[PDB]
Order: sequence, then C-alpha cells, then structure tokens
Amino acid sequence: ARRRRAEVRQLQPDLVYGDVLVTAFINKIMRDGKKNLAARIFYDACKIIQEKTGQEPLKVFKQAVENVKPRMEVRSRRVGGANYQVPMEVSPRRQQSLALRWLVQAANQRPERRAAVRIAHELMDAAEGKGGAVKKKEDVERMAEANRAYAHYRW
Amino acid sequence: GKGDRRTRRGKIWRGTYGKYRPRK
Amino acid sequence: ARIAGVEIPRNKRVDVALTYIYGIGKARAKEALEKTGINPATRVKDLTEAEVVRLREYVENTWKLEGELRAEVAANIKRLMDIGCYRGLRHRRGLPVRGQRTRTNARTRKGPRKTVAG
Amino acid sequence: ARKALIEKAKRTPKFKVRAYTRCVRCGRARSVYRFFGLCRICLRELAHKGQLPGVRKASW
Amino acid sequence: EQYYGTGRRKEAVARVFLRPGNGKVTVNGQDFNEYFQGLVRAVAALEPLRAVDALGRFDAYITVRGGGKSGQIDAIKLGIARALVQYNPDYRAKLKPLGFLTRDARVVERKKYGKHKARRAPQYSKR
Amino acid sequence: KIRIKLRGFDHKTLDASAQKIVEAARRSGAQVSGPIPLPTRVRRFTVIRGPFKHKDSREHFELRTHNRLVDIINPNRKTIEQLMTLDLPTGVEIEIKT
Amino acid sequence: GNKIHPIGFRLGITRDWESRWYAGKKQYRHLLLEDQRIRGLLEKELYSAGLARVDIERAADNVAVTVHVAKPGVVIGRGGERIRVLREELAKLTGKNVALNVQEVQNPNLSAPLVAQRVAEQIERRFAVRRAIKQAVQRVMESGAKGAKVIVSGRIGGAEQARTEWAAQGRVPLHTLRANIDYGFALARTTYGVLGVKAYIFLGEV
Amino acid sequence: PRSLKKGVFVDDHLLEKVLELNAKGEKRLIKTWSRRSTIVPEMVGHTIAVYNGKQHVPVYITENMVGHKLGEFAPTRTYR
RNA sequence: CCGGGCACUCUAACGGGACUGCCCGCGAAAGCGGGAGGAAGGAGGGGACGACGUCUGGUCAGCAUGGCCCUUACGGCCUGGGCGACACACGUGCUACAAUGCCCACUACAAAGCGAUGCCACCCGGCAACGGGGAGCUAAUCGCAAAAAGGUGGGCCCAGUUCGGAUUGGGGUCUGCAACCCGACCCCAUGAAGCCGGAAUCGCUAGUAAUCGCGGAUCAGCCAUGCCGCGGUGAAUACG
Ligand SMILES: [Zn+2]
Repeated sequence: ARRRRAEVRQLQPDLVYGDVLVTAFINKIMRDGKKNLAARIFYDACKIIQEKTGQEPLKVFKQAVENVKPRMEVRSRRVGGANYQVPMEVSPRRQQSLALRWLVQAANQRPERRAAVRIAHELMDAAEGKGGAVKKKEDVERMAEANRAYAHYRW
Repeated sequence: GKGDRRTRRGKIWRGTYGKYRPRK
Repeated sequence: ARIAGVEIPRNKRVDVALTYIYGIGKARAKEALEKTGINPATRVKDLTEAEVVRLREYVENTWKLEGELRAEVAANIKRLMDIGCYRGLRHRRGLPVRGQRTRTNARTRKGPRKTVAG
Repeated sequence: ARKALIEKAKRTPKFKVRAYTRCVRCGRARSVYRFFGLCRICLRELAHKGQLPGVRKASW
Repeated sequence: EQYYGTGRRKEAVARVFLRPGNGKVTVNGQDFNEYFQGLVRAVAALEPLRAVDALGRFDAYITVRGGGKSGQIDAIKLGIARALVQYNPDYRAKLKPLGFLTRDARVVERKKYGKHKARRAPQYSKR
Repeated sequence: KIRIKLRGFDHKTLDASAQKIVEAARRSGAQVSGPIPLPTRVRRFTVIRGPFKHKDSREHFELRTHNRLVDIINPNRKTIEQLMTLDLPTGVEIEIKT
Repeated sequence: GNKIHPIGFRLGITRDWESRWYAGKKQYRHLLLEDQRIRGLLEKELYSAGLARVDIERAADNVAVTVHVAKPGVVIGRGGERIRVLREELAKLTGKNVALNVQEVQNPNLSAPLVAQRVAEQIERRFAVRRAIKQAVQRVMESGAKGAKVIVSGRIGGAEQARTEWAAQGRVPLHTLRANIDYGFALARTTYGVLGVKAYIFLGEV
Repeated sequence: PRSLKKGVFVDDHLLEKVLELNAKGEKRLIKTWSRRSTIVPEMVGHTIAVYNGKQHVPVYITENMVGHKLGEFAPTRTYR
C-alpha cells in the first residue's frame, strides 16, 4: 500500500439473514474456493444451533463474534538494538476479520467429527466466555494491558 | 488419489482405460 | 472367524476384512462372495456358520496364500539369485529392480539416508 | 546440420523407426517442428518476415 | 404479451423470454429450481426481477447454455433484469442503483510464459 | 443449391476474393445461401526465443484459417454461367461441392 | 538481449509476406522449402541488381512469383536474354508453371536491405567505416526518406577488440506500431572475421 | 511382469548358429553380439558369448535360465 | 430428426463506444475526493512491444566466420553398450499425509484446440491392456471425448484406516527387427513412508491465490508429474 488506502473488497450481505458477515464468514469456512459446501456448512451450522438450542443463531454469530473481536494487540519495532512489543488497539474491519476468522481456526482445532458441527458447535461456546476463539482473543488481548509497560511508544 | 491406479481417479489424473475404468 | 492358515478377520465389513489375508485384496474380496454368494454387506462378527465355512472352504481351496505363499516368492526371488540374471543384482544389492535411477530417490528399496560427505 | 549426419535424407534406414527428422535449414536434430520441416530457431527470425505466411505475432 | 432482455456474464449465454403470469420459470430443459439444485446462489439470479417486487406478475423461459453453472445463474441475472425495461423501461427507481444490469467483464487471465498461470510465478532459491 | 468452400490464411480477402462471387449469377434463377462466416481455426506455437537456454519467453505466433462459403440458391443452370470460371483469388482458396 | 525484428512486429500490418499465398497440412511443409528456392535461385544472382524482395502469389499448380530488382536492366538482357537461361532452369527442379515478374524499384536509397549490402559492399570495398555510414543516412535521408540507421559491428576496420558502431538519423519510431519503417540486414564475409550491419529505414507514416 | 505378445522374439540369425550346433552334437562356445534374443531350451550346455560393451563373457545357459533374455546376463556397469 | 424461419446466442468481417465531454467542490493550471447518465471510464482487464548502455553474461555444440589442430586418421559406416550407474548432498515437481475426505452408482453444464495412415460413433470376445468387424468425417454440422470440481443416494466412522500407493512376486496386451541393461499400459497379489513437516524459505493484490479437469507440442511408442494454452468454481488482505 505505497499509494491507495485500498478500496476494501466491499462485499454484500447474504440470501439468509441479509447481513454481510455471513458470506464473509462462510468465505473463511470456505476452502479451495468451493463456496458451495462452504455456504452449506454455515447454514447447517445453524442446523444444530437451532436443534440443540432455540435462540435464532442470528445474534449468536453476533453476540458471539463481538466477544472474539479484540480491541488490543502487539507489533514490535526495533528502535534501539531490540524488538519491543508495543501495546495498542485495533481497527474495525481487522478487529473484525481477526474475530470472524479466529472462529474457523479454533473451529476446526476441535473434536467434533463432523464439519458443520465443529462450526455450529463453536458458535455455541462462542457467546459464552469459553470459546476456542475467545481464548486466542483473550490470550492475544491480555498480552496487552500487560505490556502496558510500553504503550508510551503508543503510536 | 491420483497416481493410485486401479480406481477412477487413477485413470483420471493418469487418464486411462482398464477394468476399474470402462465405457459406461 | 478364522479363515486362511494363521488368519482371522473380525468385526469389520467382510468384503473388507478378508483383505487381511495374505493372498487377498479388495479384488478377490468380491470374487469370494461370488461363488460363495455370501451376503456381501455384512460383519464377520455376524456371519452364519454355513457361511464362514463356504469362505474358508473356498478361499483355502482355490488359491495359494499365507506362509505357503510368502515362501513361494522368497524361494521365487531366491531364484533370480543362483543364476546370473540382472534382477538378482538388484536383490543381491537391495536396490531398485524394475528400471529406476539410484543417483537420487531410491530410498524406499535402499533404506535410511546413510550420509557421508560428497 | 552436419552432412555426415544429414544422410537421413535416405528415408532408407534399415528399420523404419530410424528417420531422425532433422531441420531443413538449421539441420540440428531436435526441436525440428514437423509442420515447417525446419527448426524452432529459424522459424522465429524466419517467419519474422514472410518465409512463413499465415503467421502473425500471436498476441491476445 | 411478450418482451426480452438478453443478459450474459462471466462466459455464459442466456435467452430470457418473459411474459405475464405468476412464477412458473424454467431453463435449458428442466425448470429453474430443477437444473440448479437449490444452490444458495440461483435464488439471487432471479432477485433482479424482484426490483419493485412482482414475481407473481411476470414469468419466463430461459435457455442459458454455455460455460458453467456459476456463470449460468449469473447470465440469467441480467436478462430477468434487462427484461423489465422492455416492458417497464422506466423500472429503474431502484434498478440501476442495483446494477443487476451491469455486464461484469470479470474474465480469465491467459497463461503467460515463464510463470505457471498468467501470474502464478514459480519457486526460485538462494539469492 | 450449390456450395463453395472459401477457406484461407487472410481474413477479409478470403472475404473479398469471394465477395464478388455473389450477384454475378443471382440474376436469372434465384437467390443465394448467403456469404457465410464460419468459426476460424487457429494454430498457435511457441519456442525458446533464444538459441540456448532461457525459459520464460519463447515468443508467440498464430495462423488463422478463416472460412466462408456463399452458395447460390436455385442457380438454374444459366443462373451459374453468370460467374463461371471467372475470378481473381490468388493466395486464397475456394472449392465447390453441393 | 532486447528488441526484435521491425517488420516482424509488423507483418500482419505495414509489410506483406514474401511467399504471400495459402496451402494446408498435406501441403505448405515444402511449399516453403521450394518457396525458399525461389530465393536460393531467383536471388543467388540478381543481387548485382535487385534481390529486393521476391514475394510469390501462387494459386494452385500455377505460380505468379515476382522477383524485384533496383536494376531492372540486369534481370533481362537482349529483350529477354537472362529472363530465360535459368528463368526456366527455375523450373529445372520445380516447373509447376512458376514464372517471373520484375518491377521498378524506385530508389535503392530507400531500401536499406540494399543500403546494407551497400555498406556491406563498401564494408568490403574497405570504404571509410563510419563515413559511408553517415553518408548512408544522408543518401537515404536525401531520397525523400525520413529515418535511417546503420549498425555495423565486430572488430570494425579489421580492428582487434570487437566493437559495434552506431549512426542513424531523424526518426526511428521502432516501437511505433504503424510507421512504414523498413529494415534489411547485410552480412559481409571478412578477411579478419565477419561483420554485418542492420540499416533501418523509417518512411511515410500512416 | 513380462512381455513379448503373441509370437516370441529371438534374433533369427543366431538360431541357425545354434539349432545346427546341437543338430550334430554340440560345441564349446558361440560368438554373436546379440542379447536381444530369447534364451531357448536346447541352448543347454551350448555356452554362448553375449557382449558387454568391450569384453565378452560365457553363458553356460540352462532351462531355468530360459524365460529370460540373452541380455539379462550382460553386467554393464561396475559397482563397488 | 421434417418443413419452415433470423427476431435469439452464436460465428468472423466492419464500424460504432470513453474525451474528465456533464454538475458540485478546491483550483493559477494540469487535475484529485466526489455524483449523473453509460454495458464499461479516467489508461475498464490482459497482452505483443523491452531505451543510450551494463555485466565483457551464453553457446564457436544449430548455423556462420577471423586461428591453435587433424588426416590412415579425434574425418566416415555399423553392432552392441553408454547418456537411465549409486555412500551420498541440492533444485524443481508429482502424490499424499484424509471426513470441507475417500469409493461406487445415476445424471449434467467448458473453452481452446487436434485427426489419411489419422482421430475412431457402434456391435462383438474380453475383469483388462487390447485384437477382430465395422457408419460417417475430407472435418461450426463426423469425431477425438467423455471433461473434472459439483449434485441426489447410498457404502466408510477416526482406524496407518476402503486414507495413501512407494516396493515387490506372477500373468498379459501394445509399439516396435528389436524394449536384459532400458519402454509405457491392464489385471491379481503385495501393500511400504507419510498422522501436515527444524532453522530457513517461494508465489500471489481478483477472477488473482487455492483447486478440477480438457487440449496440443515433439513422437513408433515413450520413461511428460515437465512445457505452452482453456475454461469450471472463485477468496483472503494491504494500518502504513
Ligand atoms: Zn533452423
């Protein structure tokens, strides 16, 4: 990005609910590019998140992700003969991506022998305070507010 | 998987006609 | 269920199981349920009694498996030896036999990277 | 294109599976495109003008 | 009675014959929801028509042959969008601001030499 | 109904050297099967632009074989002597077979 | 290690082919070797007059040929003396009704191919290296011309260290894919080692 | 895995130099630069000379040594 | 498939179309954020195209030419062997290590190409490679051939496993005089390593990366997973 502040792939909502995140999300779940089963997985992920629970997975994927979505992290610069991990927040879209993605990661670093499950099941423990994702989120986040000893480099 | 042989996907990647792969 | 000499397939789909016998792969895996007719999609941990037999009866009396076989080949290659065939070389040297290079990947028939210098 | 090796102009080998194409102009022994009898070399600088019609700087 | 509005995209051709009625639509042979296994996609291909809502007003028959399904579903997307301007050539109070009428030229890149795929450049080591 | 194979290297010449092959004889019997285009078959090829080593390059060359036909419909005999063995086509080619 | 043939990056435009005909699979694959004999023959000797560009326009069995010369008089003879000797011996290997036609090469100083051999010659006649080169552009630039060029090489003047002289004048829109630009390369054997100049020639415009 | 098809191959120009040798007793060794030819029965005791690329070596061939071709005994390389 | 019919894609031939021309903003100007209309725009996407010169880059082994040097022979014909060795080290790849997966069956959309000693619809023996018999095409109208990913169903249930196919024993077709060294292809058996890779490190900013499959090239066949192309499906992310 030596020039443009980038035009950001501004996607669209979705056939379902009608909110962007999905297609985005799915895309993450997607692999090798077959949006097909991808889409499926995110739709059927709602199948057990409406079979093991009633709460419309509308706010789940919402109230859930909003917990994964960080608000801090690190990035070190070798000022004086050393790489100092500086503490600082995050932007919307990223904080978002991180959040959104973090799921599908810890979403497969799971047990459930079935895909759609791993997915669905993750979303579950998602909005809970005990989500594979929310761990990393917390983990990475907590890195800061800890190294707060260096936010004088603030940036 | 490709290079497997004796299986559709064997006569796919390699592309051939033996037993496992006939003519419908 | 005990079939071929020193052989017992179990709890796994039969068509599958059998493969567990020296002289048997997914191929004769059906040519066995053929002349035997024995239902294919079943579990050895479910075969009848006149069924298990029809296999052992067929499989054992129809081919050449297990020890009896593993020993025909050994005695068979032990053959390429004695004489002066190129093949014996690759065996008497434990290297590739059906036309391959040795300057590189020949490790499967060669053994663990025995490095020196170069 | 060494005459001591361009004798293939024999098409009289001894066993048909022995006619090594050869370039018509460059001679060599390989790369010798069949359609144009010559080589891949020539062909370029060649067609570059017209000893090879229909041709055209294949863009697209 | 009858109108038109061709509409193609990606690399798929699509004839879009629309007329009055309800919602009995078809494609190359089988109807629509038949030659396209209720793929989350298709559903939107017919979204254009649903501009200022209707569906149960017009209908059609579309023999969109050429390329592959993703494209197919899309080629349609245009016709059944370019179709509501043969009848209502003033149906763009919310048609253009949708763009379901903008032939997207997203196409494929030719395999340049050296690389492996118009862009996909091969591995090199030690520099 | 007749048939004429207007194939060749050039593009609008195979067109021209058979674009005069039209009204010439559609004036005594009937019309024409029209001046038909037809998908052109091209032959690409490429080779190491250099005489020794050098991947990436090789340079490209096509060679487009175009097609055309025409054919005069209901050319009642004398409706053919109008454009008999009279022409100009040079590095162009055309053949008949109805 | 860069830049390619000028007519090459043109053929399909502003500069027709030599053998400008058409064939097919079971053909062509020799309608070129034999068409290159239209060269090895109808050019192995004309040089001392034309050798311009022998583009052929054959059409089934028959052949139109055309063997251009800047010196239309050394082609013929006694109203047609040399337009026979080999003009038929042109068929003494390939008759196929292959004829011969010549045209008025208006200015050899607008046909670098010649200008090159010219230099080549003057490069053989030992003419002053660069001079006849600066003369080249002139002679040429004079003939209503536009651009020029002459790029000799290898141990010029029979020198030791292999070099490659320059020289050319006003306008050489090589990159321009639309200039009626001409080329034409001349070799020139050498008592000390082959040389060879390119000599380019820009002309007209659209 | 073997291959020859319907009609085994053997250079038919070393055979006359063999079905004749044992057609009146035997011999002590044959000399022909041909390994492309199959080894056959009667070739027992014959003892042939197949090439190497320079040197020449014996072959007191036998039936067990039949399905195999003459060349299957010409050690070309030289390891260790 | 039979008429009939160009309005539909389509084919290849031409022309048209986009120039910051229109309004707002700041402007000295060029012109940049930003809208209207437009299928598309501010170079809409990608190509062919690579300056004066640089390293004295590369091969006299394609050819060409300025010498050291050959001639009973480092020039010439041929057969076999060699270029394909193997304690090893590196580069580039193919195929995996599986369940968003694998296997079977049913069915279905691509585009650019290629075929007279040549591509082969069909029928028949055949598990099969393949041999025999045989329609048309002189190739938009025959065919290579079908695509594959996908979809509907069902088989498998986390297992070094129906994952994965290296190695190996046997039988057999094909091209070839001829495939032992040294050929691919089918079938049966054997079923190896690998459970996603240390330090370090390669590519890619969109229809791109990832993936699937198709084609030709030289060529008897072929050691091709490599080369040059075609589309199917189709992302991520760029604070700076
Ligand atoms: Zn050449």
